[PDB]
Amino acid sequence: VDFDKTLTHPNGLVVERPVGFDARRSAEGFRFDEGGKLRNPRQLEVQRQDAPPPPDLASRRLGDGEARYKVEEDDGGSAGSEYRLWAAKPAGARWIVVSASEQSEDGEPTFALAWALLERARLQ
Amino acid sequence: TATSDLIESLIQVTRQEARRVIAAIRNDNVPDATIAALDKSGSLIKLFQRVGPPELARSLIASIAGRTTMQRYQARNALIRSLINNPLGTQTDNWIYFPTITFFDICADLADAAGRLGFAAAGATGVASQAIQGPFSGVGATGVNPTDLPSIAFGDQLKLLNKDPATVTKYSNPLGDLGAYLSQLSPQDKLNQAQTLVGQPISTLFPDAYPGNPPSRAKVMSAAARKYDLTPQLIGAIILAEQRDQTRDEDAKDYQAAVSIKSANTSIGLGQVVVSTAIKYELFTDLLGQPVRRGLSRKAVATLLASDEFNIFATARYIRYVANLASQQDLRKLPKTRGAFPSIDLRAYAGNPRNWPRDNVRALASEYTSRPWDDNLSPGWPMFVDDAYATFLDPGMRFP
Ligand SMILES: [Ca+2]
Ligand SMILES: [Ca+2]
Ligand SMILES: [Ca+2]
Repeated sequence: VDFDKTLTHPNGLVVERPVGFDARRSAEGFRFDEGGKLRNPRQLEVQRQDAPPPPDLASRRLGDGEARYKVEEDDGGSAGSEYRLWAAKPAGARWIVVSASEQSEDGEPTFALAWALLERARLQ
Repeated sequence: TATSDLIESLIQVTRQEARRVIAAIRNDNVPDATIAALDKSGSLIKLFQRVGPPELARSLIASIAGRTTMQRYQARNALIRSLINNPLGTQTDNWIYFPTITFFDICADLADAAGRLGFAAAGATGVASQAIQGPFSGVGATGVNPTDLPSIAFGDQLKLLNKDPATVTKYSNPLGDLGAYLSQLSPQDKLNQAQTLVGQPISTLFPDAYPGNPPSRAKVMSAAARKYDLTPQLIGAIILAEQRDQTRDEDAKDYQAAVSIKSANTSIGLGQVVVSTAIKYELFTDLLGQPVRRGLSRKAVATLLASDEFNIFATARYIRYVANLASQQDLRKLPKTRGAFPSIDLRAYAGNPRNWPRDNVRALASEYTSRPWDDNLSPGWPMFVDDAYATFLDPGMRFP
């Protein structure tokens, strides 16, 4: 499974920790770093955001709602290009934002875990 | 010459006759004079026309291009003339992305460079690993060229295209916990891997470009070290780390995806050099002249990354690039880098690795696997490469 421990931020953000990731609290959410000492660990952050996303981003279906997102790519190293996803979904009159990074030499990563994390998150 | 006379006497010939002629060209002490005689008599074009199939033609062409100097361009012209009714030439099998004249020119430039840089001469012979599965089963271990690997199954190609996790995993880096991978190996096991890696002949796509048998990887690494003010121990450490995190399957994917309809931007070969990065930084600069380089297709570049000498030189040139770049940075702007590697000495990078703090090796390792000097670090690659380095520092390890 993808997730274990339920985490709750004072700002009302609630989400489960990705299994095998170290969790720490950030300003408006949580940061997750893949555990151990890996070559190319996935890094994720999920936060409450009150301002709307920037306009005109690509959209996708997420659960019963939508999400707006953008992926960026840059030269990395022997483990491949660096990739970073930024995505936002509405939560009432506010938003929940996930950002995630990992390298890939095989094109854009699915970011399946980041999308699952964004879908799993809610505001209380 | 004796050789031109012998060749004219034998003038498709049989495989035996062809191997005889090629052997004669390769044993010739006066290659230029021989070519001049054959060019004058008009027999050179005939030689090029009568030596097939492509396997034999490649051996002949590589030998002639490599050994000629004063008569190289006349030889090239004779070859061109012989290709008028033979559009295919040497463009088959592993060499399908090299136009025949590009093959000639690559062999010429490579022979010249091996001479000039000091990696022409053979002397090691073996021995390669027989592994075909698991960590350290890529070309570094086995000497099996990625271009020689069987086509990936069609269905696997489709699942890879659609990013199917199980299939992607099968064809990707085999290691997760790097520390655990190393802790299961005895110091002797580690030395054995390093010696296997550097002691065996290069897996080269252009063997007849060399005056004799192909050189050891160690010889090529020493040459690259001299050229870029590195050490073969450092180049060796970077490559051994890559090759531990490599399988035969990954080699197959790396190359085949790069030359597929997708023109994938994979990391390929010994040092796991990324295709677009080899292009952007002209990483073959010291082995191939500008005309050849400006002519190379992307897929020709990927293919070259599968040839060990090109890959070793590209790897070393890139390491020197990363070090030079570091030497230009302001450590105050890299606080995470300083936190992880508190003894890092950025200026020291401009000079030879013998004088780098070990923290420099660790940091550069991070910035070889990932984007360099962005203050985002690989948590595990530095210790992994550093362990390989320590192995190469063993007194049992000797380079040319
Ligand atoms: Ca690899
Ligand atoms: Ca690769
Ligand atoms: Ca980096």
